[PDB]
Amino acid sequence: QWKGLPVVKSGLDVGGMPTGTRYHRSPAWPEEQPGETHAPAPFGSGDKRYTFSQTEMLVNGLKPYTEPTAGVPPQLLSRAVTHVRSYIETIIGTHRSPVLTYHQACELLERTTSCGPFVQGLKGDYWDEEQQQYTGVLANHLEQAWDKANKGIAPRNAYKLALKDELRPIEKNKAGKRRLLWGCDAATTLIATAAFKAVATRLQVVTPMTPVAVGINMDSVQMQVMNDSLKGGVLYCLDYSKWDSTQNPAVTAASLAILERFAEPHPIVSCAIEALSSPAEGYVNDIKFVTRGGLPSGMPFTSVVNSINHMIYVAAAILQAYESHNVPYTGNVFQVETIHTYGGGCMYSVCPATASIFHTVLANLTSYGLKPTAADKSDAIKPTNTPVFLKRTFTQTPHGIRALLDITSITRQFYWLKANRTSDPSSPPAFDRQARSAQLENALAYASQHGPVMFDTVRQIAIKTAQGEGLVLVNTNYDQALATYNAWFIGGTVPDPVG
Amino acid sequence: DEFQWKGLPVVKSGLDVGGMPTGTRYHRSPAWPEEQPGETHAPAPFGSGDKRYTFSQTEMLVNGLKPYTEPTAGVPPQLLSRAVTHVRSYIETIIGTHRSPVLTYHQACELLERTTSCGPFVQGLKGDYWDEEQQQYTGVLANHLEQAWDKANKGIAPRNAYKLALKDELRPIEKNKAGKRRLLWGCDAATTLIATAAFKAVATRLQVVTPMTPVAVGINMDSVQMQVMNDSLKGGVLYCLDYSKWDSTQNPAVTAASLAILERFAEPHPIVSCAIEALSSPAEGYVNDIKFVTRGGLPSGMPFTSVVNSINHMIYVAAAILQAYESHNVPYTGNVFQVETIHTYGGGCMYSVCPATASIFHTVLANLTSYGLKPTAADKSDAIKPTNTPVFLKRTFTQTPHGIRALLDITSITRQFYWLKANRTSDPSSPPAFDRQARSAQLENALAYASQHGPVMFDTVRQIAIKTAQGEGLVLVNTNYDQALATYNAWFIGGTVPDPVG
Repeated sequence: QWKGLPVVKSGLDVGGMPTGTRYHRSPAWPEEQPGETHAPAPFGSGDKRYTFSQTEMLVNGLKPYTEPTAGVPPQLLSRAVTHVRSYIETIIGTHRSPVLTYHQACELLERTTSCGPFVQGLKGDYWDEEQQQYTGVLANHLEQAWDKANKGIAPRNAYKLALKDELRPIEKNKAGKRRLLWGCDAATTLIATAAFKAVATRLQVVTPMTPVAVGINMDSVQMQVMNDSLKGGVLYCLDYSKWDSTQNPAVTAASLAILERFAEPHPIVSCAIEALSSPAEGYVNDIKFVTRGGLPSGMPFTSVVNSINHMIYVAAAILQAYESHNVPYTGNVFQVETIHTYGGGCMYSVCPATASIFHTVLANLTSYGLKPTAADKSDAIKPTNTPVFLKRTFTQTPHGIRALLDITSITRQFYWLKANRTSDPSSPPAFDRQARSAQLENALAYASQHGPVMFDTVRQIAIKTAQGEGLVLVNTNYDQALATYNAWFIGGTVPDPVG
Repeated sequence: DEFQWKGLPVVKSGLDVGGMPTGTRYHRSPAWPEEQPGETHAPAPFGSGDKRYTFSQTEMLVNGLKPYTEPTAGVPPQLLSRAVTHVRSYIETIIGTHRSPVLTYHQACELLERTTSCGPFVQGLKGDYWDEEQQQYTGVLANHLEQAWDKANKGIAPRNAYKLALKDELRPIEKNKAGKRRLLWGCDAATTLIATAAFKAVATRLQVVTPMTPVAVGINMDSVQMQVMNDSLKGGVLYCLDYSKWDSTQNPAVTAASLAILERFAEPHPIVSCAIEALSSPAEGYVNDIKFVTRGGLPSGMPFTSVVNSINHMIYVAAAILQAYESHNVPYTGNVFQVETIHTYGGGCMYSVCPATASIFHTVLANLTSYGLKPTAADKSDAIKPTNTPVFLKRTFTQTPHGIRALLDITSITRQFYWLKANRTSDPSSPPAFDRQARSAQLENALAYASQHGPVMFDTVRQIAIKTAQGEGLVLVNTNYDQALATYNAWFIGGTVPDPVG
């Protein structure tokens, strides 16, 4: 059952996973529309849809984390790291950011999201609003971990395990796949937050100048800069498979070491590294699962850390194809090549030199343990002229270049609502009519950018939904959709010189 | 009707407007009675009052107006039209083909500058006709505006008219001797409104997408937008220029073209036709009983001056680059701004050109100069060679421990400590009736700027700031290096809209 997995008695009992899904078929769309390719992930017992045990998916999801991936040989890994290090040195400076205050890290914790495996409930449950600080059990828990970290004792890299309840593509549901959610211990998140938050900030402020695109505003001149940067290279757009489960511990350890060089030395930094770089321990019920490979989605700064991992990987891959054709590589990989990454989602715009051997770059990449494909699950990965990133398709429009949100991602928001957990996606959903309205006004503003043929498809669907759900929409008017989108845009720029 | 006046072609305006503002607002800081090592500037000559200089008020209004009589050689029509097509089609690719709808009367009115002169046919600032919450305007002004709006909606365009004055600022001493003050053209509010209704939507489209178009107007030099500019220079040979006397070397035919380019990106409508009609017309500047018509140039103070100016600059550099190529018998197939990298803020610019273009760049300059322009050589020492040190809008792009920054010119910084604005007066010497609150803000900022240069040379500005704070009886929190740094950082991180709002 749990046997043949690095499983052990945790000495606690954390409780089972939630049953059901928060997803309801809409009141206006009781029956599966043709073209719908997504449906809630499999939720165990109670969907007459498939016969899966929840705990089955868990263990299945967990198999990758059960042993390590090949990684990158330590000598090559080290060269790669100097490319990743020197490059970002040059855009965020050699400055070392001072660590955060206990109160400072605290108010940055996401209040809507679990305290992890040592304290039940969400973080928000223990926040005193009048005092503007955490209180009670959770407070005690943080204080002590904070205390031990100042003494150079690291916190435990522990997670409350669960499955993401979300919309997934149908084939993947049929297959019995579902994604893992690693709810990290509030203490560890705090320690990590205090250490790297200033570094992460600098990287985000500068996006997309650094291959670490986290927090990129896809609906601003930020996107235009990104698009612009692909000019005069061979474009490859990728979306690796199961990225997080394919990460190598020694690479994550390198990334953390890089993040570390931009933070000023402090016990808190040391424990942040010690913690996030040792094996993950996911709890469920009375047992824990100690990972032997992989990065848990839901570790602090997983997106930032993932992207630096990605830089490392791709730099190593390029440095290795040049070596086995006995050509030297002249300068910085991120100067010569142009890279944009967000976790396993990326765009590589490489120089003719590189592009010519791009075949062994992939061979090197897969050999490390990664699975590259082919955004547009395009079954075979080629150069392209159509940039695709974070489910957007860069497109010229009457307003200039826009990142078009994948139409399925848009339309699906009309057929399903996120609401109250239940075993019956066909039951009446309890929902906030005010908020649903806004949600769909957003969707329309987004569809507007697709041009009036595909917008009409959406308006049609929208009008019908608005009726069925008893909502009045505005952006159901095409001129309306455009202007709201545009205000978002203008929007994501700060004008006249500030000082 | 048309008589002379110390060399000036001028004509009775009918209406009186009265003379322009008496005196200067600049006093020399009580902590700095004696001139300081490397002080370059001082307040503009202002005549009536000024015991320093023996120029009159109406003397140097002539020295400012002098150029605008002699029209400039300009760009020959055939080159012009071609250069236009390069400019137009390039800004199409980064702002799209869409046509922006004209502003409604109230949006138009809302953006009219409230601190500012009323034009030459209406009295007082625009504020002396506005009441907070009643939505609109009142008085003679509301009438003036309302007519122009209907006359303009029926194709009858307003008048390209201005109330001439004299920009009171600190200018180089060498220039202040040569009788020079810079002119200020206060614009008839009615005209400033019609243009607004026509173009604000386009100007915004350009600004919001900065610096991806060589129209830098609006750029936040203290944000990532600067870092982008900096990257866009890598790979070219870099020339930095700030052109001498830009506004008065502008060519009516160039200006006209720019405006049609602007028009291309607005939906066609009487309001638009009108603004173009007015703005390409010769400008005339009323000062009391007389007025002066321009036979060439640009009034510094026409609505959208910087935007239009910068589109002008695109045309000039494109035409001159494309001319150079012709005279070397080398084909030039691409669009100018995809091949070369340009940034312009009216007069000041940075050219990052490809090697081929660099090798014939002398002759580029020769072309520009031949259209009646006067290029220098931004960094005070000219020629006028390729640099590695980007300079633009008083900023030198420099690697720092916090990544690249546009460092404010130090002499631009330390100067703020030696002088202060306040009350109109005949002296820059006498004790001022100034506002400690505003002054304190200004210096704190100056410090926040100086901190980007690093500790050694920041400390010299601290030195200055201490001594300044004593003579002036102030307290300056950014006298601490970390505070200045913190307040800079505040600005800079606050210049980038993150966790995907949309």
